[PDB]
Amino acid sequence: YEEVSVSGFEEFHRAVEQHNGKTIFAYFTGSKDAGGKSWCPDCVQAEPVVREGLKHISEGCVFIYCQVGEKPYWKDPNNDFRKNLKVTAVPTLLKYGTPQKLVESECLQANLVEMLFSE
Repeated sequence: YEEVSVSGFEEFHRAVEQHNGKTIFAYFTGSKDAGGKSWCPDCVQAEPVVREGLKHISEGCVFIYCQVGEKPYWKDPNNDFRKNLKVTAVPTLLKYGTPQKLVESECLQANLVEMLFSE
């Protein structure tokens, strides 16, 4: 699998367009500041679980690690992630273009994560 790391909606949209013909999995998480501090506790706890699940991904897939921005931006009800992708909580693990998605505490359960990356 090939990983792509992006920050913000613009970069995300760009990344998906360049892989329009591949199975895409996207992980939406809070951004870390210059100091490396994360405002989303659940995101910090879930990342290692999601990445461990990557060992189960089927060949030929794409994984997009997406930092959505700072807390004030995420809280804005009009931000692009909420309005365009219907992502209303972080962390969120989504199989792009499909209904399969895991949210918040679901991202901490290895079984659920594995089942999403499997097929």
